[PDB]
Amino acid sequence: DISTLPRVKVDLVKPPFVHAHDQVAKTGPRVVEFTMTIEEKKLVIDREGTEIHAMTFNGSVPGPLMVVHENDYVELRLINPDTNTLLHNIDFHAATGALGGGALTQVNPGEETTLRFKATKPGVFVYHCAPEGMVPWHVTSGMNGAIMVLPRDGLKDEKGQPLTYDKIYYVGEQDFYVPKDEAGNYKKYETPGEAYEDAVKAMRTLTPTHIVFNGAVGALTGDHALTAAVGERVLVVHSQANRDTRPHLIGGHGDYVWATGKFRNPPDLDQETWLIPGGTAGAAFYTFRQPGVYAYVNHNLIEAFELGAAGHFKVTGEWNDDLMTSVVKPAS
Amino acid sequence: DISTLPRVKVDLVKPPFVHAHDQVAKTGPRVVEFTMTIEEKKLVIDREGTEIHAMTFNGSVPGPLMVVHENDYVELRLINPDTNTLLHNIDFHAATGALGGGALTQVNPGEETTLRFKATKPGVFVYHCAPEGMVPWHVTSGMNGAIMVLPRDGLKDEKGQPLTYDKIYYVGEQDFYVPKDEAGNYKKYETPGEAYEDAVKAMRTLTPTHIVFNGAVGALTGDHALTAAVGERVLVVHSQANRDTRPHLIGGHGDYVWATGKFRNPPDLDQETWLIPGGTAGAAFYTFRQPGVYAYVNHNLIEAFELGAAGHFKVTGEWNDDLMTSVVKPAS
Amino acid sequence: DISTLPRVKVDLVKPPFVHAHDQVAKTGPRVVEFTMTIEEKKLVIDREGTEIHAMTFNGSVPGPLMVVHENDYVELRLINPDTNTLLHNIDFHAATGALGGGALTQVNPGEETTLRFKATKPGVFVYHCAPEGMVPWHVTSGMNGAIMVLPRDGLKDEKGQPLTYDKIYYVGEQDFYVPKDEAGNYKKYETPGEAYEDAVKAMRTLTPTHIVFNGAVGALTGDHALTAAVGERVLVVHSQANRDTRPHLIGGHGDYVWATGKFRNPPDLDQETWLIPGGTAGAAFYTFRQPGVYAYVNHNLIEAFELGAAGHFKVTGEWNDDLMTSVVKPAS
Ligand SMILES: O=N[O-]
Ligand SMILES: O=N[O-]
Ligand SMILES: O=N[O-]
Ligand SMILES: O=N[O-]
Ligand SMILES: O=N[O-]
Ligand SMILES: O=N[O-]
Ligand SMILES: O=N[O-]
Ligand SMILES: O=N[O-]
Ligand SMILES: O=N[O-]
Ligand SMILES: O=N[O-]
Ligand SMILES: O=N[O-]
Ligand SMILES: O=N[O-]
Ligand SMILES: O=N[O-]
Ligand SMILES: O=N[O-]
Ligand SMILES: O=N[O-]
Ligand SMILES: O=N[O-]
Ligand SMILES: O=N[O-]
Ligand SMILES: O=N[O-]
Ligand SMILES: [Cu+2]
Ligand SMILES: [Cu+2]
Ligand SMILES: [Cu+2]
Ligand SMILES: [Cu+2]
Ligand SMILES: [Cu+2]
Ligand SMILES: [Cu+2]
Repeated sequence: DISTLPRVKVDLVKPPFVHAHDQVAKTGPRVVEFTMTIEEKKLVIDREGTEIHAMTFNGSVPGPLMVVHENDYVELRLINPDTNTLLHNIDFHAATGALGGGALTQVNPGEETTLRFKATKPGVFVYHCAPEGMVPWHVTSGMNGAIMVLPRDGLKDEKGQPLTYDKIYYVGEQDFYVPKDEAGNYKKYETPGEAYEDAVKAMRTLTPTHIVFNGAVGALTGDHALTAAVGERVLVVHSQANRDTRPHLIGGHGDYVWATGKFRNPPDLDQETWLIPGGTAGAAFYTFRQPGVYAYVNHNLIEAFELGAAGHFKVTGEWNDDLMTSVVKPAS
Repeated sequence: DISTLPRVKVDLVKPPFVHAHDQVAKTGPRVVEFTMTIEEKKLVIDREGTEIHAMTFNGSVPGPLMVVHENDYVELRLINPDTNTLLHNIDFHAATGALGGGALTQVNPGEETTLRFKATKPGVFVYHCAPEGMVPWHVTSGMNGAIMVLPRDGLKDEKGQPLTYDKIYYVGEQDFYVPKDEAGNYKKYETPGEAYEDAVKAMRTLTPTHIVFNGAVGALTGDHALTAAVGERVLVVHSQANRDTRPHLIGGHGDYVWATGKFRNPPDLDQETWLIPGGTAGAAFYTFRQPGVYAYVNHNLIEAFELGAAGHFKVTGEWNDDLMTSVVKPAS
Repeated sequence: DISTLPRVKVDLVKPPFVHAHDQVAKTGPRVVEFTMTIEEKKLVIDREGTEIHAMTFNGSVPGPLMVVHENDYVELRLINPDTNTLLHNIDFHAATGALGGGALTQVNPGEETTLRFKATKPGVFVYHCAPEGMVPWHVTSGMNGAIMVLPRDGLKDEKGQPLTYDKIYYVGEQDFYVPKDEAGNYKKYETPGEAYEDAVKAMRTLTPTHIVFNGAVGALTGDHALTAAVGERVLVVHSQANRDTRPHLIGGHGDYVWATGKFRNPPDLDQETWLIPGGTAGAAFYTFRQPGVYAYVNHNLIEAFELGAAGHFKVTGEWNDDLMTSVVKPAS
């Protein structure tokens, strides 16, 4: 009887940060309430000033990470304001039935809807927009995110012992297909609808023009680098709603990795690089052992360093010479 | 002594259906006899009427699924009628030696051959044509299928308890590379041999023009949608002989998945999407919990919705509001 | 106290062969000393005489396989002679900190450096060059290899019983992006630096022109085919520093496979084909059961047979008719 369950309202935060939550459930099953507003907006995606008409959940690419526990109910109020121009909906890979909620959430500009589903399977899962006839266009314009459904007793290692993270980040990786004129210059459009047939043609090449973390080349660098300290346990959730990726922490490892993101399976240990298939979210747990700058990349290094799929961690603490040292510094 | 073993003759059926078989072996080891006839035929692959010269086992793309048990012998009579124009053969990834049988099965038009091999490893496996010097051309013209070698005691879950399916379907996914003229229009040819050098050039782009299930855009829709009922346990075998794919059931999950298709390994649990590498068959087990239409796709959504890699399930039964419900239907 | 540990100097050998080592460690932890010299050289990569300016560790593509045990220290002397023109460095995915050693190993022509790191995680791992601003160019010009860190008690199967190999080979798979003029002819350059902007443009297509094993189309064929005997246990280490691959032994299997190469995980059993993600090394163990020629390929068969990613094994011994036999040889 759902009306007897506690309700809790969560305010979402912008990626790569994640809203507050408990790893081990401190209550019984709850109805967890979320609100997202759809925003179509112009986004500058690279250093050259290339602009696209992005389609977003809550103003960001990716959409925010939602966190619940196994056998909670998720109740999402989805708002499509009349300042938008397109029909949108939402499909949760975490959910069972009705195209993951897609069939029940079709909202025209000026409409809203509220969907409830039971989170029956633990793991990280993609969510994305999926309107009839225009699915890849919405998804590859940025309209995707992820949801984490934790086991009620938190994460476990391959021997079933508790794994507790100190920090959690969400990296959403996005393949964009910006249309090009004859010479290879990127085209510009006044509205999302103008771009449609050119977008379809660009998509059919299967060759992205940009592949980015958190919505732009360089978004997770500088003042926006991810941070940690030596000794901290970090969980990095990574999603790709459309195309395969192969994350790698340069200078580190994935100590425990759920590459296809489903926590009832034992983690893979000591990964250098792992494959997250398009349409999947994965999670990797690492304990930092050395300070300094780390690069977190898609390890197709062209996709990383030429197309944009690279971010940074900045890690503070003590250097350990037993793990690595320069014996003879570069010299003639 | 093989002559003392029972022989059983199996008549194959057209994909996505599968010939009758027992999950748990009701006899000792047998010699299982199959016959396939090679057919080169014109195939219309999309809604626009694009035609290719397909190269098929038994008239279909994919070729039919063959089902045996571990330590059966498979005896295949392979016929290449004199109405064909090309040399063909067959390579079974299930088999050991002689290029998977490829070295022993080279048949010119007007010839036949009979190969026997022992099915020593349990799993789903690709089979495909592989003639010297023209391997990818035959395979990417449709000349591939799969064989399932069941354990003698049937399938097991991650804890070694029996898993029994009520229905089984075979989805063969095919990447086609249709040659294009200068402006991007698909070319037509009178015979398979005319297309050869143009086919090689189209293949070398590594960019398929079409990616389809069961031989055509829309083949597993409408009257040809896959069917099931709420509560039924369905095994979906999926093969890709040349290129990676990432299957996803829209509105469902892979409850138990052997993504690389080999049943001595424990299944992965609760998959949203899984990667089947090119040259592999995989299998996913799901119990339907909600009625309605489901889409089964390659979750590179461009490959799905623009290039053709999407089919439907139509599921009958009772709707469960505890799993999902519309709380507030789309409204102003 | 590292100064009290034994030191052992290893001389590396050319791929696909591997330097001598013990599977089960016969000593306590050691400092293992290696020397590599960087060589920029012209390489002919295909039958047509296409030449590139390759960037190599120790004169080969891939660089040599280094073999140590878990909790050894690796001390690498890296030499960049003044006959080279570029700055190089080395990143070990096996190592922890400083971009895998990349931040500490930047050597101009005429310089050398010595790096030490502790091999804390068992597995096969990529190493590659990674200079600031030119990472994918160096890697896709051939500047990558692998290192194997064995458990001190050798390899184990899925039940923890010893697995011992009789022979070990290293297959390095390389994606090249040779720039093309307007008509599609490959361009030639006097020096590595001349090619830079054309190389970047060719890389951004994400479409390799060649994909090769051991540095050239046909390199592992003929007199350079890999060899084994019926009954031998062979470990094949395979690396791809930039792009996914899907190895397959034509006529065989992967009996035990670590597709992402990390030995604390149980192996996958009975694989037909497995996916090694770009930026990863994997390892597959097979016992040969039949004599003859086998082809070892990337099972995107276009990449294999058109772009170059195919090699051969030649296996001697006795034919077993119980596993496979021609019942009726091809006839009218
Ligand atoms: O700014 N609207 O796409
Ligand atoms: O946009 N309706 O709340
Ligand atoms: O789905 N493309 O990796
Ligand atoms: O092809 N996926 O990077
Ligand atoms: O080790 N980074 O490519
Ligand atoms: O899907 N389990 O990582
Ligand atoms: O119809 N023969 O390709
Ligand atoms: O085609 N010979 O039976
Ligand atoms: O092999 N291409 O996914
Ligand atoms: O690249 N395979 O979809
Ligand atoms: O959830 N289907 O893309
Ligand atoms: O290959 N086992 O899914
Ligand atoms: O031969 N030097 O690139
Ligand atoms: O190149 N210095 O030894
Ligand atoms: O990273 N390309 O398979
Ligand atoms: O896309 N990797 O072959
Ligand atoms: O079975 N070789 O493609
Ligand atoms: O990464 N273990 O194969
Ligand atoms: Cu949308
Ligand atoms: Cu989806
Ligand atoms: Cu054929
Ligand atoms: Cu094959
Ligand atoms: Cu270099
Ligand atoms: Cu790397």
